Amino acid sequence: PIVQNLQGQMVHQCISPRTLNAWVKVVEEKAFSPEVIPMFSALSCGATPQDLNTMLNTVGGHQAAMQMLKETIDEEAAEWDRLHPVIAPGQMREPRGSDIAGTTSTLQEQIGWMTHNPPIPVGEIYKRWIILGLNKIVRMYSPTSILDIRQGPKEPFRDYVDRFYKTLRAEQASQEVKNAATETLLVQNANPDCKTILKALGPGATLEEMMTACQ
Amino acid sequence: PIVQNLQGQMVHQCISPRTLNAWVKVVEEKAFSPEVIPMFSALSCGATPQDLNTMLNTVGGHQAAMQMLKETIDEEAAEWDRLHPVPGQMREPRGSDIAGTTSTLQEQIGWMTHNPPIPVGEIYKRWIILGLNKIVRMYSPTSILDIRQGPKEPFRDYVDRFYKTLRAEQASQEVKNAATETLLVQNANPDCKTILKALGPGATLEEMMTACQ
Amino acid sequence: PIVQNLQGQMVHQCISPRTLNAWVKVVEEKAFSPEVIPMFSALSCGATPQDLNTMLNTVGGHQAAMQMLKETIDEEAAEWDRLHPVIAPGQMREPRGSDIAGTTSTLQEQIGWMTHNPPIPVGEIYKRWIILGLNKIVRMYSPTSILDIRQGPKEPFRDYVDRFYKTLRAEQASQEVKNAATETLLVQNANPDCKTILKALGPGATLEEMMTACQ
Amino acid sequence: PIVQNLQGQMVHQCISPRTLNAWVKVVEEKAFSPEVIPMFSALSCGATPQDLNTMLNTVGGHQAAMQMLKETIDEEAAEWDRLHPVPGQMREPRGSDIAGTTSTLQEQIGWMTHNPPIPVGEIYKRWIILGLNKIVRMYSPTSILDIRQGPKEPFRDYVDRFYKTLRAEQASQEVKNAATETLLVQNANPDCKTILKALGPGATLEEMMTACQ
Amino acid sequence: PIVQNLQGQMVHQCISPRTLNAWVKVVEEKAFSPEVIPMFSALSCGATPQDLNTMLNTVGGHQAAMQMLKETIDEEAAEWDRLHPVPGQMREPRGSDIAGTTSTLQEQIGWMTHNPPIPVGEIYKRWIILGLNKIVRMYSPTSILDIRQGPKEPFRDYVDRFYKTLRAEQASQEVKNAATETLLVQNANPDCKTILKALGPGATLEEMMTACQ
Amino acid sequence: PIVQNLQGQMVHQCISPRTLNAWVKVVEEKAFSPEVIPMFSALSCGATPQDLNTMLNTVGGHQAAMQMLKETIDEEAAEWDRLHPVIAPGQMREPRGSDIAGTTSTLQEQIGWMTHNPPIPVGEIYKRWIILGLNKIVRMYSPTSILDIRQGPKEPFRDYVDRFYKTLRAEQASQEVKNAATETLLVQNANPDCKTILKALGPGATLEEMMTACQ
Ligand SMILES: [Cl-]
Ligand SMILES: [Cl-]
Ligand SMILES: [Cl-]
Ligand SMILES: [Cl-]
Ligand SMILES: [Cl-]
Ligand SMILES: [Cl-]
Ligand SMILES: [Cl-]
Ligand SMILES: [Cl-]
Ligand SMILES: [Cl-]
Ligand SMILES: [Cl-]
Ligand SMILES: [Cl-]
Ligand SMILES: [Cl-]
Ligand SMILES: [Cl-]
Ligand SMILES: [Cl-]
Ligand SMILES: [Cl-]
Ligand SMILES: [Cl-]
Ligand SMILES: [Cl-]
Ligand SMILES: [Cl-]
Ligand SMILES: [Cl-]
Ligand SMILES: [Cl-]
Ligand SMILES: [Cl-]
Ligand SMILES: [Cl-]
Ligand SMILES: [Cl-]
Ligand SMILES: [Cl-]
Ligand SMILES: [Cl-]
Ligand SMILES: [Cl-]
Ligand SMILES: [Cl-]
Ligand SMILES: [Cl-]
Ligand SMILES: [Cl-]
Ligand SMILES: [Cl-]
Ligand SMILES: [Cl-]
Ligand SMILES: [Cl-]
Ligand SMILES: [Cl-]
Ligand SMILES: [Cl-]
Ligand SMILES: [Cl-]
Ligand SMILES: [Cl-]
Repeated sequence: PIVQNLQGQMVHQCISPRTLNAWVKVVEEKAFSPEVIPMFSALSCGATPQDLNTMLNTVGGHQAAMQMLKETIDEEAAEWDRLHPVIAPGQMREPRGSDIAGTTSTLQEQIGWMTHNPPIPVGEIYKRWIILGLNKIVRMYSPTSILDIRQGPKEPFRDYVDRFYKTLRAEQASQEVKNAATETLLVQNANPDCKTILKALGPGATLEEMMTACQ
Repeated sequence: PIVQNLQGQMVHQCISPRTLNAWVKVVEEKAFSPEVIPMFSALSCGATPQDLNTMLNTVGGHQAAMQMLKETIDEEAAEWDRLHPVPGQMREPRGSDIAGTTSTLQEQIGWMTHNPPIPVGEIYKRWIILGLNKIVRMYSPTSILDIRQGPKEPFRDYVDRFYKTLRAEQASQEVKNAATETLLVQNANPDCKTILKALGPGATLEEMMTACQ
Repeated sequence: PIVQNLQGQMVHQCISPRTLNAWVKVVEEKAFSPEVIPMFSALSCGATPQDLNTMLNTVGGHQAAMQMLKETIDEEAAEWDRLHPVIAPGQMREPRGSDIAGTTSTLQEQIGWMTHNPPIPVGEIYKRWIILGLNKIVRMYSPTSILDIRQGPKEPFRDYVDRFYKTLRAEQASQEVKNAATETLLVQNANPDCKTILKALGPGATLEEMMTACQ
Repeated sequence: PIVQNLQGQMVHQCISPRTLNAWVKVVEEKAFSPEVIPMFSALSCGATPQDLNTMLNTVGGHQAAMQMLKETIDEEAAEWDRLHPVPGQMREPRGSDIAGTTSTLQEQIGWMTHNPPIPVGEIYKRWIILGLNKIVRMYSPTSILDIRQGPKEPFRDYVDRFYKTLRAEQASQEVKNAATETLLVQNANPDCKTILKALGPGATLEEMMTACQ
Repeated sequence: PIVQNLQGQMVHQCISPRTLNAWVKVVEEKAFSPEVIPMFSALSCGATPQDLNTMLNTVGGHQAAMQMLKETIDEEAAEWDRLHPVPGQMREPRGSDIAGTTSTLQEQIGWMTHNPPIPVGEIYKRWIILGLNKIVRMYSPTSILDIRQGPKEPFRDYVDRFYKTLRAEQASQEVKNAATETLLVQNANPDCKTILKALGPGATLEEMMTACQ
Repeated sequence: PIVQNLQGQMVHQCISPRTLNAWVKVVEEKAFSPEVIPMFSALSCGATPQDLNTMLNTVGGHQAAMQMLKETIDEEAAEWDRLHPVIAPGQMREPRGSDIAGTTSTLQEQIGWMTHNPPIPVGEIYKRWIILGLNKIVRMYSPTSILDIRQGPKEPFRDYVDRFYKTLRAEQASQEVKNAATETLLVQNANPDCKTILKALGPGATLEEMMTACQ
């Protein structure tokens, strides 16, 4: 990554063994459960494109996912090139999409862009592309559709709501989209005894109020 | 977070793998037992709003709780906006800026390291902990009225259950100290209750626990 | 905690994940065995009152103990207020007992007292109160009285002495008090075959000499 | 390794216990699965040739692989020597100097921190990774031609096996993207193959995986 | 401990959780096996007397041993006092000051960082290690005279037991090297003893172990 | 160890708990398998003689080995004394063999030699002696001779080669010595079906070529 030294300059630092292992382990244990994405983002704080490729490439298995991600990255890189078409001796060159993705750029080139004044934040740009690709994989690999999340006849309302919002989260539902699904489905698919209670609360009931009423 | 480096300057630092994993593991093992809140607060020492959202978002499962929390945050942001309406100069934070959803990391650092600081990390953390406390209370399984000492239950074990329940119900510290002379005695088993009655008013918890040992 | 930076000033530092987990784990594993107190003291090196409350509050369970500790702290805070009764714009205010205990003072107020010249060491004062309370809990929760520690007919003298001084330690026995109990009980409650041997050594026998003689 | 300290200077640092153990554990658990190579590269960030030899030498077992690697290193050193023939002044590195067997740590630091640097650590690492890639390929157990979707095998699981095998066989990224329209369809089971045929040319992998879900 | 910071100054640092846990775990797993002493010494690198008492006091159990240690410390403190009788100026340490029971941390730092230093941490550690060595010897279960090679016991295994026992009995290094020609042969089984006799005097341990392999 | 500070001076640093435990654990788990030596060397980076003795002395068990190592060290120290026979107030004294081995020298004496201009690298000299002794122990404790490594009738050629070069490594075989053993034994002791294949490749076949041909 790039970190700040004591002088106040942004300098390169090796990716740590703890960072490397943490990312490998979370994929091993959680695959593409939705909470892996914020973990990838946090573990890749300050990452160069090289560091981002290191993290992706240290994943063994899930190679269908990793190949889909490459295809998403190539699409995003192709769009970058469409909007930013691109040498003076000793001067900074403009990055291509594949430079941002770390496959045609050197580490020192990446550092130069990231620490430039103003910076070309190739690490942040690449990370956005990766997360776009990971979000498609999370959505693709969700085992449940929200329409099939119905409360069981003896299922605690709390457990049903957990499934409902887990499923919705895997869908990358906006707050707009998440609120539409709740309004359309949450009460309507609660079990009969809980459903009558929630209707009395009205459309303005908070989730907290609904969960208290059906406990 | 924003921490002071070894030279005296306040600088941004990445959240560490250790911090990230500690928070995930605490929720996995303890869910929303009350002691998870002080752990969240300490693990988020110096957090920017971005760091706080990272910690919340790295939790898998418990999405009913996480959605209630989001709703609490939105209420607090709306109250912030009600009290604080809004080249190269610094903008005032709205509620969604404090909550990290409409503000950038560099903007959050700008507010936090401003002179004087706008401590958006601390403000957001207060909102989050307000929401976590409501979750703790909702997921508290027992009322203090149903914690009664079993006929052969050691008084120490009963007192442990009583004050565990009280903490999850989030009785004030005053009610915790006051229940020592009222409800704690009333729900003791007959043999110990007779002993506690003889102690008279004003017995400390230590004195009650010694007397029913 | 408060640590020294490279300039030589005492500055605040976040409590570490390793510190936080170490304290939680030792209570989980050892409860109020006597050696937990020196571990609490060492893990709270340089702690602010806020850090001390964090450590106590991260304990789940043992809430009888934690409530007894609160009562001890309130007593000590009440005595502080009795001896130190207590605003100029921009100036340091004198701490109340509840300020030392971290419930009515801010972190920046605590730092100001701790780093003042001369310091008001509110962290050290509060820690003393906590350890006073923990010592009462260790003593209360000891399963054995020293009068019931007698050497078994086939028990190795070493194992008996281990039980004897474990029990005495839980009692918070002074060195004065610890020596009186040894003189009163250790030989007198050794088993007959070992007891005759130790009497011959006389009252000046070291423990080492007694343990060698009864092996 | 050679890293920049908190003041801006490039200095030698001991390889850490954490780095040492991570590398040993990765080989123990994964042997020469392809993802071990990027892990070796990152764990050897900033390595001197001495550090690289330390990491290789701390591996127990797999000595057939380690001997093949030594032979690959010797070939690369010979090609280096073919292209680069050789008081108080700095000497030029031979292949065995780059590989750390005839050069001292202080000489390696001298080359790496020279202006301009002779990056013997990076050169040696390239040779090593060339040798590790040959080991990965040799120890690849299956040909891509034998990865065929089972009649009830989920298409996702088959695609995982297909691209795992392709990676171990070290098909180029072009061949990986090209096989999506050719071999991946051909080795699908009849039911999914009919679906993929109807998709027409140009289907992305995501589109194929959705279609056979 | 007192350590030098990254700038060159000797400063106090808190004992770390890692150090604290390592010491507790070593005693839990190994009790007073002889190799625990060098581990205690290294883990207490730079320790103040306060740190040394922390490490000793964090041990649970083994209180017979800990009481013997206290008695040894008191003897050493008394000998110190016998040899060293005692506004804003520095006071001389008594034995109980060196042992950390009557001195404050700031006083201990004052002595240790004085010019010239009064190294109370090192002095106390010597006393402690003197006491730990006596505990190691007392808890040594076997005499070297009872370590004899079994009729089918590999000579290497017998030599391991012999020198483990010798270390716990704390034979000098001279006696360890001298026993190679005397007791080690005498307690070997008949078949190996005949071989060792033929080797003649002056055989190294390596030569004896090869000969009885 | 001795590490560089920010000024650029070589200063003493305490050996770390992680270093201490790593060395103890690798001996517990691996004994004197050949790869333990490079681990000892790496874990003792920058070590003083005191640190080297700490590492050796924290090993419990294997005391036959540890005593052999002492004998090797004493031999090397005796040779040092033979080549370097050895006080001015406040001046550096020349180290004896036992000073290099850390038994007659203080830590501050060792630091003075190691950080002198020019340095007397007593830590590096001692480490060489220790590794010489450990190499003799690795060789002594190898369970197999290379002459007994023959390929099984159903054993994969890869597994046979692994055993062959493991055994050779434990022998401390040079590259010269290692190549002579391969030329003498590797094909000659391959099983019949694999042996005919390798002979056709000729004496210039790489190992890679031999392993491909017999898979
Ligand atoms: Cl690390
Ligand atoms: Cl994210
Ligand atoms: Cl790769
Ligand atoms: Cl690169
Ligand atoms: Cl840009
Ligand atoms: Cl609920
Ligand atoms: Cl970390
Ligand atoms: Cl809190
Ligand atoms: Cl998220
Ligand atoms: Cl953000
Ligand atoms: Cl404000
Ligand atoms: Cl009790
Ligand atoms: Cl930590
Ligand atoms: Cl204490
Ligand atoms: Cl709390
Ligand atoms: Cl506070
Ligand atoms: Cl005061
Ligand atoms: Cl004994
Ligand atoms: Cl480390
Ligand atoms: Cl790579
Ligand atoms: Cl090696
Ligand atoms: Cl070297
Ligand atoms: Cl070059
Ligand atoms: Cl799919
Ligand atoms: Cl630590
Ligand atoms: Cl020692
Ligand atoms: Cl204690
Ligand atoms: Cl003290
Ligand atoms: Cl002195
Ligand atoms: Cl042997
Ligand atoms: Cl450490
Ligand atoms: Cl080596
Ligand atoms: Cl020792
Ligand atoms: Cl020493
Ligand atoms: Cl020399
Ligand atoms: Cl093969």
